[PDB]
Amino acid sequence: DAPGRSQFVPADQAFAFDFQQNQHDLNLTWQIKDGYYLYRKQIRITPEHAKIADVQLPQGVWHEDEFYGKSEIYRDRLTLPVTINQASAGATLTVTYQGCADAGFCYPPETKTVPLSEVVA
Repeated sequence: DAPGRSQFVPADQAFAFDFQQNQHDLNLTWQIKDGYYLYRKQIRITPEHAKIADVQLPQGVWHEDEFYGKSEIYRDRLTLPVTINQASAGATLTVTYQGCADAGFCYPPETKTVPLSEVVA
């Protein structure tokens, strides 16, 4: 197998997404496999039946690829705190993101639906 031929693993293996909620405090986490990266600009977070504080994405590193030229990317891990000011019962957070492999391909954008536990304002 010529170099980087086994790099097309399932997207959830390249970018292992998980979340943890404690009342108003939500943590979103991506474990990012070595040799893979997330585009900062492709992250979208959208509440449904919940009110959240503005989300500030953290500072990543710059990288060059043939897809977009120069853009800001994340490697290793992405930790993103979200503050839930209110959430109705059955509220959700839609989290969309896109990552690529250094071996020379990009995955399609991915969407995860986070079930939010109710939070009274």
